[PDB]
Amino acid sequence: RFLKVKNWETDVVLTDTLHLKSTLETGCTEHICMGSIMLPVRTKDQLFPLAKEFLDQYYSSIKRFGSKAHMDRLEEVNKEIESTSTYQLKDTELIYGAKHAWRNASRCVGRIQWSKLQVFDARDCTTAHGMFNYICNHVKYATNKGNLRSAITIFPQRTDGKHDFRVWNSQLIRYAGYKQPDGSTLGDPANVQFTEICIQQGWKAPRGRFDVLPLLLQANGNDPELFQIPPELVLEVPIRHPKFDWFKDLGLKWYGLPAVSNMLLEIGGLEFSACPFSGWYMGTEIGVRDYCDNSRYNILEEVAKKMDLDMRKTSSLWKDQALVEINIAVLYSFQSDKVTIVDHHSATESFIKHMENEYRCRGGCPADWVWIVPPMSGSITPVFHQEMLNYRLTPSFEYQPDPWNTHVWKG
Amino acid sequence: RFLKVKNWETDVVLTDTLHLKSTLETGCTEHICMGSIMLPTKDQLFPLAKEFLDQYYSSIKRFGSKAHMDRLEEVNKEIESTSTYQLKDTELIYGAKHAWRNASRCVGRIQWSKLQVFDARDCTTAHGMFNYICNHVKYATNKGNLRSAITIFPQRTDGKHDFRVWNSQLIRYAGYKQPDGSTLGDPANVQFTEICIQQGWKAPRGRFDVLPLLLQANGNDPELFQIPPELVLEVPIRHPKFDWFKDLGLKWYGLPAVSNMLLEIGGLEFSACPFSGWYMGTEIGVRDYCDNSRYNILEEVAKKMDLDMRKTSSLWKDQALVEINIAVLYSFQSDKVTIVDHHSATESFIKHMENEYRCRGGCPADWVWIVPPMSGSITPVFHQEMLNYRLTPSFEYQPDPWNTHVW
Ligand code: HEM
Ligand code: HEM
Ligand SMILES: CNCCN(C)c1cc(F)cc(CCc2cc(C)cc(N)n2)c1
Ligand SMILES: CNCCN(C)c1cc(F)cc(CCc2cc(C)cc(N)n2)c1
Ligand SMILES: C[C@H](O)[C@H](O)[C@H]1CNc2nc(N)[nH]c(=O)c2N1
Ligand SMILES: C[C@H](O)[C@H](O)[C@H]1CNc2nc(N)[nH]c(=O)c2N1
Ligand SMILES: [Zn+2]
Repeated sequence: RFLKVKNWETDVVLTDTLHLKSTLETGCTEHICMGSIMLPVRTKDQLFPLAKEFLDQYYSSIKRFGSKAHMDRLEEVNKEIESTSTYQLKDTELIYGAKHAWRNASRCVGRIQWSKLQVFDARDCTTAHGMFNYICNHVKYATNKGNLRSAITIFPQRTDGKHDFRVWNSQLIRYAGYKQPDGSTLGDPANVQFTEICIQQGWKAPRGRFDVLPLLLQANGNDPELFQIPPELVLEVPIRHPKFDWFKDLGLKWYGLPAVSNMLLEIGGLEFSACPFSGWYMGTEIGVRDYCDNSRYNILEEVAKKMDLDMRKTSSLWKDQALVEINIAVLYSFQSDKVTIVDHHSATESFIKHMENEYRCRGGCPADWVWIVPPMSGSITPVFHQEMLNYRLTPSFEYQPDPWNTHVWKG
Repeated sequence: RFLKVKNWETDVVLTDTLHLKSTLETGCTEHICMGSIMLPTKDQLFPLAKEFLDQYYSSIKRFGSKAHMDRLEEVNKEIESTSTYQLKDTELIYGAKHAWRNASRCVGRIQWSKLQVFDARDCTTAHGMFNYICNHVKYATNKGNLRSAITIFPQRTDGKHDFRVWNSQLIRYAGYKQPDGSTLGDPANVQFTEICIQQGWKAPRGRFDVLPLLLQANGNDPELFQIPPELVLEVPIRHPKFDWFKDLGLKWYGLPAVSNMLLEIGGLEFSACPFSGWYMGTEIGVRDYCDNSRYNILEEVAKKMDLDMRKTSSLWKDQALVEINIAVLYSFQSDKVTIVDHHSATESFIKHMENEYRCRGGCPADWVWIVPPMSGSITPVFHQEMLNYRLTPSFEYQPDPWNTHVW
């Protein structure tokens, strides 16, 4: 069965056959749509189909489907599962897997870049100090003095679920938040809980508005340990505005390297619970969400006040006005310092091109509209007008519980 | 199967029980979400009637009463007999208000119960439809102090005698192709406009000509009527800061009034049920004015503002967008024509959603449509999880009549 999607701005219709390869479920039924819900130990049994299906895809992509090399590899993984109950990926398969999990990531607007991903294999890693070393090398390599490069670092896979590698940080670089006794928050409210764990674990917190958090690293199911990323490895951009000279006096900066460290990468049924990956920012992630969400830095009022907008009624659009100026400021600061960044016009347009190309070459492109459409100026971007089909392909990135919720402490 | 929704901005969690009364299907399955797709006999009729009368008599606390039973009884008699049935006024009104209450794409539902319902089931000809429509327009406009209304024409019978308003809205601007190959007026109406020309409208060929109504009674061929111009309240668009704004020559109409939808109540279908409320400013300033396939004035505005249009990354589009939208709200406000901004309207929808959770056990909502087309994440609805599902009574899409009308 074929499925059509239409662009209501251009009238282009595409046809999706790829959804036919979909495995995991959506959360939706014929009776309820769960499309705006934020979040909607494995045996030998389930594992062989999952391996087989992955290796069939791998071998197709390399035009070697059904070859002797293909059959020997199935054969080999098969024996390895039965006798050891898991199996090891070849390097080539890990690389292909990691790229595909990004390619398959339906909430990711930046997927046009999926095939240029630097894969760092850290499956020989055994300790938290070794993890720190790997993560430093990833940061320096991805940062590349501002000319950002996509990378991912892959730590050993889950075995019995009692020996998991985890990066406790949600991103490798992120600012501390501190709840004050008066109930206000200093720094980033989104990281208060994690900041507190760090403090409990022994971090001496500077207690400023922009303190880079220590890495908190768990190897092999052991208690996690703290490490401070060398500051010279943390590229930051002071935020100023091309026309408003008081803008710099707001005291804003952000880091250059967006690097998600809390997701789980699934490849042929194997689970990589620590697999930090990084790209570069779209400007609105910082300018709209990080700065202007109410539950984040929330600078809208102070910006609008300095701009002396009429703030007595919402229908002045003072919020919307301050919002644009802040986003101009973020993109200007990053460009001026030569740190890679993309605005939401350029990103979404590239994404529409990527998506059409995917339909032509691949039979589809799973996409989550709720997430792809940017958080300002929705309908003046070509994705707002694009119908999308959301389904789940593997390899994939998945959510996993926060480790402080599940970790069995040793002491 | 008892479902939670969370607001990620405020941590408020609501439990939804109402979805377990979902009738119709979503287009979604466990394998594929179709959340972003624009459009995904005697036997049938009696359950539909019963399910409807059950909620009605429940709403007035006479569930299981003699009057409830008698009524189910009577409607049963009438279906077996006449193969259809007729709503009591009281049912009709409850039905219409509930179709709006159930509209998962409508951000404006906090108003749902203050809807003035005009019963036009006695209407028989197109002139009659024109009269009813003019009264609806004048009533809802109310010299700028707008009031919600719907006017309900007779229900479908054998589908050969449908009433339909051919216009998509009661009030819209015409659309014409040039030798130029560009488009004069509103490109979204080019086709309807030529049906008007080809049915005989003398078009003035301007940028903002209010189209005529094309009314179809009892399955006959539709007829043209012009709305008395004095009933069409329009607003010249100026900016409170930019004096040149006014010379763009923009105006819009005060009355948003959708006329192409099918209203379904207890199985019965009202194929002509024009309804109206008042605009949220982004509809005109973001969609009408800035969509590429609409009036698409972003470029001209940014030019007048002398923004750097060299690089997408100056955000000149975003800048001109805010200004266009400030000007819509300002103009409507200045002329005292009811309008709501996206901040105000979404904040009110969150309040409604909470009332519905508390008093009804849920509120079907379509996030894709509820979040405004600008400044999404600065409105509280962006951070609100919504469950989308289909309750009846409902408004439904229906095929454009020119594709269906045997002339
Ligand atoms: C190259 C630059 C990239 C850009 C501009 C980009 C853009 C984005 C943005 C804006 C989001 C939504 C973020 C949010 O609002 O929370 C996102 C989601 C995501 N991206 Fe990217 N992305 C990039 C690279 C990558 C890379 C390298 C990967 C993995 C290798 C990746 C995988 C994902 C995934 C898995 C999600 C969804 C996360 C979830 O479900 O929460 N992206 N992308
Ligand atoms: C009081 C002012 C109202 C406001 C501000 C309002 C707001 C909106 C908006 C912004 C939309 C989406 C429209 C679009 O983007 O094309 C919408 C959809 C809708 N509203 Fe309203 N609404 C109002 C009154 C009404 C009334 C009176 C009814 C019916 C009695 C109604 C039923 C609907 C329906 C059925 C839809 C979605 C139709 C579709 O699937 O396209 N609304 N509402
Ligand atoms: C609940 N979701 C919030 C945290 N999270 C799990 C997350 C995951 C991503 F893959 C991506 C992001 C966004 C950060 C990011 C990550 C990358 C790799 C590129 C880019 N431009 N931005 C967040
Ligand atoms: C692409 N959209 C499909 C067009 N369409 C059928 C439509 C239906 C509505 F209920 C409402 C609207 C929007 C117009 C409107 C209608 C009403 C009644 C109030 C209001 N503020 N705005 C369109
Ligand atoms: C409730 C809702 O799904 C949630 O706010 C989503 C909406 N869309 C999003 N889109 C992006 N890219 N990132 C987000 O965090 C969210 N949050
Ligand atoms: C493809 C997508 O479903 C389509 O563009 C939708 C998006 N959200 C919308 N939201 C509203 N309120 N009105 C619309 O016309 C649309 N269009
Ligand atoms: Zn869905």
